[PDB]
Amino acid sequence: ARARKGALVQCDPSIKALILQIDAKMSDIVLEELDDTHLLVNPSKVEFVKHELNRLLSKNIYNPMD
Amino acid sequence: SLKHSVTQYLEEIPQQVQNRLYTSPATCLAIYRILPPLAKFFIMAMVFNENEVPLLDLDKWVNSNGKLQFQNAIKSMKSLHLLIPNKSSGTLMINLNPTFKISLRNALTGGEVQNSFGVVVEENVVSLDLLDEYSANKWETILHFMVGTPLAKIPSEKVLNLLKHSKLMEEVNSTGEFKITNEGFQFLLQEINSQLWTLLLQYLKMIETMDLVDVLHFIFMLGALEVGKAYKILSETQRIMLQDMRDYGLVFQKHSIFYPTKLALMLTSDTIPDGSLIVETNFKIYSYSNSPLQIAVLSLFVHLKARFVNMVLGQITRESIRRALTNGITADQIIAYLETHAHPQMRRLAEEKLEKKLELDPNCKEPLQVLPPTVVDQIRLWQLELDRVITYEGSLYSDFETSQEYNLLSKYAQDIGVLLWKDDKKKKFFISKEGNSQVLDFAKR
Amino acid sequence: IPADFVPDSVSGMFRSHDFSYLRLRPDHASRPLWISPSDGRIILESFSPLAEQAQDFLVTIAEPISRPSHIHEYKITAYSLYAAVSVGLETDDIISVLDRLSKVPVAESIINFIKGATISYGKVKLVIKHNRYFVETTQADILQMLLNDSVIGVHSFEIANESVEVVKKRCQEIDYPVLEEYDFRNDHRNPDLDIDLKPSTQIRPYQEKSLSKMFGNGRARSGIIVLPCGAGKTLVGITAACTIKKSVIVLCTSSVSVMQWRQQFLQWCTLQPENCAVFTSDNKEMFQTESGLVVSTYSMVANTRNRSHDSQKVMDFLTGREWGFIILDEVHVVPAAMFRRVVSTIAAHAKLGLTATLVREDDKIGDLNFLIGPKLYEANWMELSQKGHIANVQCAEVWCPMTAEFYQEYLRETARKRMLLYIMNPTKFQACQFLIQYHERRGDKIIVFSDNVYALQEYALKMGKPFIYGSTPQQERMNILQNFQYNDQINTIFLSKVGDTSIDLPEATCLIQISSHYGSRRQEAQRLGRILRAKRRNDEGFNAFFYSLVSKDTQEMYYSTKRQAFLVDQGYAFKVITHLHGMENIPNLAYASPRERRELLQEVLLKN
Ligand SMILES: [Mg+2]
Repeated sequence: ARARKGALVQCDPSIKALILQIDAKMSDIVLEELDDTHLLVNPSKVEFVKHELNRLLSKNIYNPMD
Repeated sequence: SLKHSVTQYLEEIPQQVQNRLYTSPATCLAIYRILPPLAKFFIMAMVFNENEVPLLDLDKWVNSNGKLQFQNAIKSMKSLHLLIPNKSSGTLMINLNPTFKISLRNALTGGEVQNSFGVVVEENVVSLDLLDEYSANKWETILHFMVGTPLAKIPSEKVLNLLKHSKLMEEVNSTGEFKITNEGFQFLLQEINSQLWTLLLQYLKMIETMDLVDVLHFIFMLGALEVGKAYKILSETQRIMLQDMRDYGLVFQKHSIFYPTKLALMLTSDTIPDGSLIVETNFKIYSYSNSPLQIAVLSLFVHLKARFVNMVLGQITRESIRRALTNGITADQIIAYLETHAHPQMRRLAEEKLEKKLELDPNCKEPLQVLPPTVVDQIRLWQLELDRVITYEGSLYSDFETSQEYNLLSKYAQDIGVLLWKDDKKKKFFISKEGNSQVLDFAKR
Repeated sequence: IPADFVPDSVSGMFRSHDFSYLRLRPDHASRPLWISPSDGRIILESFSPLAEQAQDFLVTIAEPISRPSHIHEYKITAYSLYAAVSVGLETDDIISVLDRLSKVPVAESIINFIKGATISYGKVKLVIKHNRYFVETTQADILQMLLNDSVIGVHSFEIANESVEVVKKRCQEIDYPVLEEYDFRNDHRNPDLDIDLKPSTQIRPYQEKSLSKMFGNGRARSGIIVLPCGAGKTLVGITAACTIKKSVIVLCTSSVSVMQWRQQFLQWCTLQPENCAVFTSDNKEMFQTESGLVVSTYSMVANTRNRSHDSQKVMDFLTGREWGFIILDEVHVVPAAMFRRVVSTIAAHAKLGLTATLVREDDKIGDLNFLIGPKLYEANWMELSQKGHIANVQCAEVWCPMTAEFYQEYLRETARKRMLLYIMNPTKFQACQFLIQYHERRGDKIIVFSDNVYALQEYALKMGKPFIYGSTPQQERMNILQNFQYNDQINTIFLSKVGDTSIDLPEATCLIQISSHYGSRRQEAQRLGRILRAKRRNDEGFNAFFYSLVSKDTQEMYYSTKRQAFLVDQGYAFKVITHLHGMENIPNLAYASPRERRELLQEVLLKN
């Protein structure tokens, strides 16, 4: 008896652990986890964690070339 | 697919409107130029003997080597309502469209042309210094407007409405600016007559009465016209769209006379070289092409350095590459521009090594990239590192009873084009919100 | 701007950069030169007439930014202008030649840059009158400018001889540069060391040009020469000593290497070891001939804090003897604290600093302006590669996909211990297992470099193969290298930060790396110099292989790309290896078991 609305993104183990980091540096946003290719996130903060994903790979590479 | 898009629009146009379009010799000549060599051969074979032929005679004449293109020609010929295939006396009597037939006959014989070649005034002026230069000026202004650099001479208001309403150069008024869509980078990548066809296709798509056959016929005689002469100012709708395309820079009009520039011939047909760009593992640009337009279109995705008379130089940066990717420009669009701007030395060396490796093996234990990938695959691995994800947001179910029901519901969603994701191992799939109600109704039934 | 030049609509991003205001001459076809008015960055066309003749003066007056296949990039600098006017090439002849080979009218900013690059050459000269720096001038005219400066303390005077190093910098800012051009033949007081060579040795033309660099006048011009690895730089230095023919010593901060240059020296030269001597950590016995050699090490001068009296007597003896010329090998480490004291201690009438790479972690390479002088000669890597004078090498980068568990532990790890944690991914073990299988199937000699000596021992012990690190007994080390070189059955070696240098191994042909310092461009290039001297370099079908196992999704991406960009600047791009063929075709993959991955993570956790 469980069928609840959520945003399911096909993902990777690495970006899954990045989403858990998002939870670490600001908690209780992302809701539950199914596997490495299925996580469930707050549908209000999908774009918040999308732009946080953007600054995450910005911190990962940062590609200066100046 | 340009002639294919024209033929598709003509087949969307209903049969009697098409037959109205087949009335006049200039329109029939333009359609005679559109049709394939086989269909052209069929109509010129038929036009001088008025005998309805069975299809079996055509089958006897046709050698089966060109049978596929024969079927394409007769399928377009039938679907354009230009053929009359009826199985009278059991066998398929074939007939060309008679209005098309008589108008082609009058065009070939020089008979009744009704000035569909053009309502002439024949008060010719020089076209090299007036018509070509005015056309180059106005087309330069709209080209830099489509680049994005500021320029004083903006386009007209109706073509500004074309860019606003159409998905081509989305004038995002929330930002207040015209913006480059992916469709419009495709527009930029298009050929010159391809761009003209796209402009008229959008303009005819949104224009309504402005009679449709007036638009059709007037455009076909506009393509049929020649250069540098004065002509009579025709219908009213044709006259006001004539003044409209005068504001487009296409005709030099002295407010009844008008002087059609080189662009009418450009619409009729097309026309270490220019645009041959030396690729570099150093990612430095030695273009064999210089124009203010060239610098204007290359600045969108290249850090540039300086301009010389043929070699404008610069450097590809990954910031410029990501700038292009954030502009909505496809990596396929960027690399497609790179094959349009390939260079002869690297092309010769790639052909020699292509023959050398195909002498050895087709596989070669490496991915396939014929152009030198040290410029290309560094960008293309970063372009593989451009999107590399996929996101589903909305309704999602799980843990089905049987795999057959899973495949049935998922396959049904794929058939109606509302399936976004599936996974056979997890027996889960995602569908769009628009398709939710239809999938639920199918699930109940 | 000597033009009206209404700007392009997109010339705003040409921020003082649209240089089309200056006209194109009709001689743009034959001439190759375009001139930057502000930056001075200089454009050279490779497929243009007389570019080969003009490129010599392009190196002489300008520095080369880059020399790719089609369009070379140069840049005028005051350093190379000083080198050109020290050779002797007057301003109006230089201006006439460059405008005669310039497609465009020359910018007066660059012209007056050349005019302001006019020095008092031949006007200040220090002479070492038997370990006594007498700073002469050619005229009393120099003295009136020089007395305006007051840092100090025909006409010479007292200077603190250590302070000569700093007042050389000081006279570089007040623009009266001293020159060091030894009149050894007019210095009859120092005993000459007349030693020749054999006719069987063959001097290559770039080495001949390098010998012509300090011998434009015959006086020994002191300076810098940097050449690629394995270019016979020892033989060039031996030739330079054999034409200088005076008392001379050789220095380098190592031991095994210093004794093998002693061997190489006394091999090809006609000088007997009677004139030679050696002073290092082990043995401290000198020759007593009036002229000869003490080939030695920085070790014996960099430490005087705790030395034996045997050491003390030898450093007293070599300080007492005044030498003529000195050789500074691997000069990229000398400008540190105890290391450039060798320049202050040793007084020789001519200097030369030598290294494989003139790059380091900072701009203490600019101290050579006031340490060892200008740069005399350099060779080109692509030129010697395509001429077969050095190797033609395929360079590859191997991205190891970072596994999930080591990734999440890497993210919860502290910053400087993150390095080992990303290195300990088992996917790296699997990939290098298949690669060593494929290249020993190819029969290649494979070399692994790691900064962590423990991680290098981990990889070597997992492979069941010998280990080479910084602090092992020497007899075990010579046993391993004897087995590898002499024994054909031993072929694969795991090297480290003492094995990248101090040994001479041209046999290396396939190189892999897994770890280094943050910005060790220089140490990375010293690692790559081992396979630069691969002597199988003239036959077709030869392509030496370089690999680098980098763990993905890390800032090791940034670190590796920042370190490897120096080699790209040398002209060595790295091909893509991300998905490879045969990852599954090898039947065994090292810690392919997820429980084995967990146990390896448990081991690195227990150490952590
Ligand atoms: Mg080497």
